[PDB]
Amino acid sequence: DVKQVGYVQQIIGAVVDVTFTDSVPPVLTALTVDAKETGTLLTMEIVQHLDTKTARCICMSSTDMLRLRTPVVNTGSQITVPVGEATLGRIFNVMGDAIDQRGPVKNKVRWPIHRKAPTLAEQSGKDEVLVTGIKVIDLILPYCKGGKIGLFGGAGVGKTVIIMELINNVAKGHGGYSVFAGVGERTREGTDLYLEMMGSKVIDLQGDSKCVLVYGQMNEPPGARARVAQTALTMAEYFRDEAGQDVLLFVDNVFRFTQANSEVSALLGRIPAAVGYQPTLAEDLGMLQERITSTVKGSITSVQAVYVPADDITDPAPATTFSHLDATTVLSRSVAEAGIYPAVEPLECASRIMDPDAIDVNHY
Amino acid sequence: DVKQVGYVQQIIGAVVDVTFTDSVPPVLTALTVDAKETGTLLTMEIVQHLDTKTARCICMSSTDMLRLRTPVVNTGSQITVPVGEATLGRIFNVMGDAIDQRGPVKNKVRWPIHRKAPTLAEQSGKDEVLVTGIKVIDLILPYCKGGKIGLFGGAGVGKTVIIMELINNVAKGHGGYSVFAGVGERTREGTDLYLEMMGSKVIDLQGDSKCVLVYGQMNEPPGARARVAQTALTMAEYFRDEAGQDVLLFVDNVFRFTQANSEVSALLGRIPAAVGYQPTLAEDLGMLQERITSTVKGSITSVQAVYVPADDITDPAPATTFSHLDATTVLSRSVAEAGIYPAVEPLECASRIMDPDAIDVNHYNVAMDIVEMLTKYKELQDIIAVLGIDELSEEDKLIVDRARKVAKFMSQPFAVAEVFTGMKGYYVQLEDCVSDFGSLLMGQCDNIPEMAFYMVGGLDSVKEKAAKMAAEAAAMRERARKAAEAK
Amino acid sequence: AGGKRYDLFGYEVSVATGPFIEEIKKAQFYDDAGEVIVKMNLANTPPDLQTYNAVLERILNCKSKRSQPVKGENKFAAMMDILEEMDARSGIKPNAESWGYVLKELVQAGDFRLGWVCIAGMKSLGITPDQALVDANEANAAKAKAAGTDFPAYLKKAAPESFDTKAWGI
Amino acid sequence: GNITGLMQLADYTYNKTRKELITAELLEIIGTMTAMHAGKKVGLKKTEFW
Amino acid sequence: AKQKIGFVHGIDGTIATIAPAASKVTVPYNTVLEIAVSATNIANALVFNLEKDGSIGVILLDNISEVRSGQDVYATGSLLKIPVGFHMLGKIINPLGKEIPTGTKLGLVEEMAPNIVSRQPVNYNLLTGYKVIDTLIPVGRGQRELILGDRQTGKTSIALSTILNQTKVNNEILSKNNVLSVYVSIGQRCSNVARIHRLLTEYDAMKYCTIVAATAADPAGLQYLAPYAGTTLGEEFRNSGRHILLVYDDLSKQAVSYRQISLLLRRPPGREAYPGDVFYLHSRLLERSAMMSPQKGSGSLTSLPIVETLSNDVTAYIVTNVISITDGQIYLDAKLFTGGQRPAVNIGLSVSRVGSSAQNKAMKKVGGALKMLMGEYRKMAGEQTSGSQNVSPVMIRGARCLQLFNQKGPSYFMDAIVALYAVTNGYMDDVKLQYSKFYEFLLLNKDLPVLYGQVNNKYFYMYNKNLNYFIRYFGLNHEILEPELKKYIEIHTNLFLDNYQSRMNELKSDEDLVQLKNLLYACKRTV
Amino acid sequence: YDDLSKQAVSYRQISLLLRRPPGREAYPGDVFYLHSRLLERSAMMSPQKGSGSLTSLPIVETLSNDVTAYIVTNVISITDGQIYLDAKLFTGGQRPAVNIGLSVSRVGSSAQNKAMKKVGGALKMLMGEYRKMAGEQTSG
Ligand SMILES: Nc1ncnc2c1ncn2[C@@H]1O[C@H](COP(=O)(O)OP(=O)(O)OP(=O)(O)O)[C@@H](O)[C@H]1O
Ligand SMILES: Nc1ncnc2c1ncn2[C@@H]1O[C@H](COP(=O)(O)OP(=O)(O)OP(=O)(O)O)[C@@H](O)[C@H]1O
Ligand SMILES: Nc1ncnc2c1ncn2[C@@H]1O[C@H](COP(=O)(O)OP(=O)(O)O)[C@@H](O)[C@H]1O
Ligand SMILES: [Mg+2]
Ligand SMILES: [Mg+2]
Repeated sequence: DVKQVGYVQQIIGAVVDVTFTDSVPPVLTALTVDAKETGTLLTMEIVQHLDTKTARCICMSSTDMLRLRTPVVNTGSQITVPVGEATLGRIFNVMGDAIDQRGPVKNKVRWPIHRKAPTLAEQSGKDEVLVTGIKVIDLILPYCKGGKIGLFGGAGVGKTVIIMELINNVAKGHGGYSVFAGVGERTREGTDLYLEMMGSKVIDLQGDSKCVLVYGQMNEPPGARARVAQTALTMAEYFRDEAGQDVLLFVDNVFRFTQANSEVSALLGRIPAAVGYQPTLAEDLGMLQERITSTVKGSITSVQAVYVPADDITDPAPATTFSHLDATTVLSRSVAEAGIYPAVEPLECASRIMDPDAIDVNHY
Repeated sequence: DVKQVGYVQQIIGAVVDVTFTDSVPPVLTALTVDAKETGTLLTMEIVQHLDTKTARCICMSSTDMLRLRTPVVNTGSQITVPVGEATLGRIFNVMGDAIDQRGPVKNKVRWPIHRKAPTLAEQSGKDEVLVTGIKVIDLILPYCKGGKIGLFGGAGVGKTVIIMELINNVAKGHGGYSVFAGVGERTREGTDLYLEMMGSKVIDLQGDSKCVLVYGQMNEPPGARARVAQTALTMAEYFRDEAGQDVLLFVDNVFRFTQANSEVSALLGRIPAAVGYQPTLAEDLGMLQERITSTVKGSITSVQAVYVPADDITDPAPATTFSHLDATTVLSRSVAEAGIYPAVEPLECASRIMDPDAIDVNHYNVAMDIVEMLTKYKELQDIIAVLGIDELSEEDKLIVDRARKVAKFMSQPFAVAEVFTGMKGYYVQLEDCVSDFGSLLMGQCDNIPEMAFYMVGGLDSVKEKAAKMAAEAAAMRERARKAAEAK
Repeated sequence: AGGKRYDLFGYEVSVATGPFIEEIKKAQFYDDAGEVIVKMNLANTPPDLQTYNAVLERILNCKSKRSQPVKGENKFAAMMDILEEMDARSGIKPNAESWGYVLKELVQAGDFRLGWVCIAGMKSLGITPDQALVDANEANAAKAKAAGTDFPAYLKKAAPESFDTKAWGI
Repeated sequence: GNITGLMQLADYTYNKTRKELITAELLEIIGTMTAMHAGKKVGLKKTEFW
Repeated sequence: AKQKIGFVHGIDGTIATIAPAASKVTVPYNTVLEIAVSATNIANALVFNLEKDGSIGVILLDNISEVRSGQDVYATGSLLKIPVGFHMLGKIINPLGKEIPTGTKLGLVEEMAPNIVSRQPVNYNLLTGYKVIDTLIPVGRGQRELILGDRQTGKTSIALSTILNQTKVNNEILSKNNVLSVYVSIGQRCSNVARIHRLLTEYDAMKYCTIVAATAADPAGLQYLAPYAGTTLGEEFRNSGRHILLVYDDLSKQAVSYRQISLLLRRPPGREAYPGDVFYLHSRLLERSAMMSPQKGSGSLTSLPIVETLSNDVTAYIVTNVISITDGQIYLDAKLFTGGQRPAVNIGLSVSRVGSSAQNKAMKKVGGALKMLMGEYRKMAGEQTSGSQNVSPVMIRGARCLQLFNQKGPSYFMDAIVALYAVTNGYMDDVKLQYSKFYEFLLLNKDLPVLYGQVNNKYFYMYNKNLNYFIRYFGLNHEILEPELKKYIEIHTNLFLDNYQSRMNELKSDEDLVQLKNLLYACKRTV
Repeated sequence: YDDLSKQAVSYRQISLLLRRPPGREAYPGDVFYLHSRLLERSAMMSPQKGSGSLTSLPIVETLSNDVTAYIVTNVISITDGQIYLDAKLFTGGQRPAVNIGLSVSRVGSSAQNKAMKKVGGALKMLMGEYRKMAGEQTSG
């Protein structure tokens, strides 16, 4: 059928307004502009309506050389990204496009990045300790298979190293498809991880890969970093539900997802709440967190990192992230300055499986 | 003759805008909306104007099921409130409507709610002490008749219990009248006070009452919670000026009267202050506080309370309430956690009538000497925490023990605190309240132990408690002797 | 035809209580009597001693709390809780009839130890029990004594000589 | 010497908290004021002048 | 016929703006609207702002993803309502009344509170099951006592243990004096609600309990109206003369939702970004707690709101706003939770503004002793015990009482008064501190005199569980229970000190010592 | 002046209600200039101007002995000296409860008379040593 068309109205950073003569599409709908005008393909998801015949939408790529009357095309659907075994051993972008220069991903179906969370009937909390091999993590704050994990720590404390040690320990001997979502972290770390895995035959391209990589890093604009974690969840939920298989989900880190949404909210005109954060921060973070749950079909043993600016736990982003987790791990700077590593402060840490009913009585 | 009608423009929370074709009424005017549409008579009060034909007004009742462009009647007068003897022994709302199910209110007259403050010529400063029965207050903060009192303190310090005890001790013997004004108060406290005043026969319905009670509680909207104190003042100033009687004016509490207007400040368009309070806070509090004062006609012996949030005295609301008072009683968490009640800090609180000419010289001297002792007591907890008691002179240990006895002695059990203490209250007279503290000030009672002073009244009760404790101690000693004899 | 009653707020109060007592006496499960007390209170008719005694009667004579069975039912606990609601909450005090119903239940249940507490509480308050029920209580006590059911069996067995979290049953 | 060091840390933290609280109150006030300014319409609101 | 009022002008996440139709039709305030997202489905809403140009700022509550711009808007002219009745017990429910699966009457959501004449003072108790909350922080019915504390300190577990405690009594007493319960989970994870439902079903506490869940994935307007819906379910149980208990999980999350709604609707911020009228919110919510007058059925509903705390500060805006509202507070300190003891109540900062009038005759005397003992023990406990044999009785009894305060689950009244009586009267003074709970376990579940044959008491034994209703009426300080209580506890202490204490101290092996250690911790947990 | 802190609150109210741009502690920027409009009018005039003089004793209330506040920092920046009273000394019988270390008069001796300069120099050299001695001695 004939495709709907709209025209740009105003531009403020990544944010764009689009007038649609007939009617406005739904929120989260993608809107594409041809590369003939801007120079590259550019998809833009609607986030709110201002009035009828208008829609405010965020760009994924840069808005450079974008003009005030460029035609815009409604794809008629949300940002669809691939899923399946074809996603294994491949790096992807926010849009599901590959950047590993290997070849065309042989996907069969694509799923939207935005999705309703599982119902209360689907959830099934099974308490089982996850042996990381790390000594502090086991005794005080024992992890839980299928649950969530948080490595809350500032700049230079050692949460990325904890993630890497957990990869070398858990992920390789996991027997299940892993995912690694870089959200606003160093591009160097992605190359190091890709080479470490391509050398460990976890991303054996001539064989079976037990890993997926998604990387929307700090170089990228907020429109990518604010919708990259959802792409990785789209990958993980296919293995969780359809394949019925246990999976991991390493987020490094969620604080840049929050930062990106805050920068976006400023462009959108929403009134900041506290410390220059968006008023919808809790909702925006819960719509992502509650997707990370172990249903009856499978389990997602996430490992999320969190950043604390100025080493402030009272920052709203970690403060809201605390409630959405099963096992916290509050890293410190004074402990690291004392040479101790991991720089855990066990008095601030906590866990949920730390009960005799789950772990043995001596361990408690 | 005919009352003009206005039409609503917008409704944002408790704030509403109204159009008036001919001319807007004055500020603070009452505006009614019939109960036909919203189910209840919805009253409103203009706070400010916007245009020659448009004005905005707060609502003292909740706005639900209210359409736009609804007719709004100009009463031609601000919120009229009943006054007289019939107001006694009756609960009243902001509007003056009796909420108790006792009956209609006989009213030969109905005064307005907002009024100019008394002129300087009308004011009369009479230095006359008020015997509260409380010991700290009798000595360090002699409350002045016809004056203004403030029980500063955070949450859970005892200012409400001090209000209840002061009522029980004063309003009974007060041959005049009394008025209570619950402002942002817990409703449960209203039931407790009403049943106490009924059982105490301060409110004798079949007989003759001498206490008014006005209540706009936490459940009420800000427009009600702000205009309760003015309602109670309309009740009290009648007894002051017309009847010529002496009046008690209890308030709990003024910080809610503040934060209600703060809740509406943003809707009115006024820019907030450093702490988030309204820019007009000081003026808004002064227009109320200056009404609370004695005149040549009568005298309001007002007793107020203020919530000090997070125990932050630097907060502008108490900071502005300091100036509008004569006895700034202060309560602290530290003295309460130490098991002392009332948890008054004698150093942080002061009084105007604490002067040699206004009261007895011996009273002033004993109070100042105790206040001089307690500062050294602070300077010596500074040292004993580090060194120990061994590293101080015997002249220093003497004042340490004396201050340690004074601090425990100025604790007092109240009749209202029977639930918490389990001990009957004591009424300590002012004269005995000086002979006992002076005897302790000059070492006349140093052989007496320390804990004998804890939670008692006068000195006679202290000696009784010391004899008691010595008896039980000898009992434990001889029981240990007999236990060693047995095995 | 009686002294006018009043609430704590000094309001007038109804005394016409017979129509509700009849709703209690017509009941078949002793949870309906509670709802009857509630519907009585909503009409400004607070319960009197006769009403509480009729509720205790309907408790004792009824088979079950509700139409369906319930786990943890105790015919005596509801009675004694009504007594607490009488004395502490409402201010009314019980009489010999009330404690007599309370003792009849302990006689039927065979709980011979609580029966002695009920007996001591009766005469400590001046109430004189019926010797029929005291003799039935002592008879049940003698039966439990001679049959070895003076106490449960799980108390009269040796405790673990070795400390172990599993042995003691925790 | 240790007490001095603790005192300098306490002074740095006190002044840091003081400045941060000042900035926070400022940004609050500017935010409430900015919201009030945002609540102003740009429409002409034309009316007859004859 | 459905009446239309306008069309959806814009939509910003959970909120919306409605533009009026060509007609001049007016809408009321706080009323519910409907948005025809489809020919079949409807998206409920609620009015939050009216404006000079007829536009309507609207909160959305259902099917937000299906909303667009231009959709027609119908008006019901009624406030938000939800189904109410006894048929809702044993259900997890959306605050809109929609049941959440697992694996006629309608009540207004925003009602006025009972007035000053329509509520009796507090007279009855609510046995939370924990000895501290029943002795020194007596919670009552019609009371509104806060639960403070930092993250992961026992805030939710206290309320759950209260609900679990009430069940054993409610299965015994009539259905009028039983206290039901509501657990409102604002902003919480869905897994936590599933685990709570499983716990309540295991202990069978779900017959007398309902849950109102507004998770983080759910709209902010639903998190905003959840506790009002819980109180609305409690309305009927007030007015039907029954009892009911509210457990509002984190109200700070309920305020974040209100902040979101307000600021997105271009309301001005305030202190800590909140609109300013967030105090009136909790005021309207919590002032609905009351102990109703006999004219209104003598009903009641307790409120146990929960508030998170950041670095043990009570200076935040919401915490101060709520402490100003609630009578008492149960302050949970991480320093004590992390310091070993659980529940981590801080008695110096936790209080109750009802006191003896809430708790019972038998508990009044024990609490009057315990308050004095703890006030004396607070002054000495900072001293490292040096006079090990010259220690005072108070230093002993206070430490034993703190040991008894350690729990995991609730405790029966009879299973608590006796244990505290033995402490205040000094019967548990010869045994050491570490064995303070194993003593209690034997005192409540392994009757030693009945085992060792020392049976002289006529009736007083701790196996029946029905003596509670005699202690609850007469009191232990009575002619008939006091001597039997003494002639039970003294033989229990003697048999303990002879057989078990002696065997305990003789242990030197690491294996047997660890076996004993685990036993003592297990007794701390189960008792 | 009793007192200028409340004058500042009044100016803040007038400004904010008239939507003047705000500033630190919700005070406008020129609130300093307000007190400079006032206190600078105080002066010792010249013999060409009648040799008149206007002295000022502006009062400013502190809170918890704060001196880093805005109005206080402004008036201290303006004034030709300052007086600092303390409550710890007001309660200890020292009335007036000055703090000589914080109390300053940049007009040190030119104001004092011929008889007063000698006495004041002696008392300064006495108190400067009394402070050092009492600060280091025990309580005993
Ligand atoms: N176990 C360890 N042993 C030695 N050094 C460690 C250890 N863990 C962390 N470090 C050191 O901490 C520093 C930073 O580690 P990492 O890259 O994990 O930081 P981060 O937590 O990601 O913080 P950021 O991302 O802000 O740099 C490095 O210098 C690293 O060597
Ligand atoms: N009395 C107790 N005994 C033993 N463990 C306890 C006790 N109370 C709480 N806990 C433990 O504390 C942990 C958290 O308790 P809870 O779920 O009540 O915390 P919370 O305050 O709800 O945390 P959050 O604020 O993050 O929701 C759990 O592991 C629980 O088992
Ligand atoms: N005289 C007293 N004796 C014992 N406890 C007291 C006394 N005064 C106050 N309290 C304590 O204060 C509590 C009531 O606090 P309240 O006075 O209502 O606080 P606020 O005055 O801040 O509202 C009591 O429940 C009790 O714990
Ligand atoms: Mg890193
Ligand atoms: Mg919790």
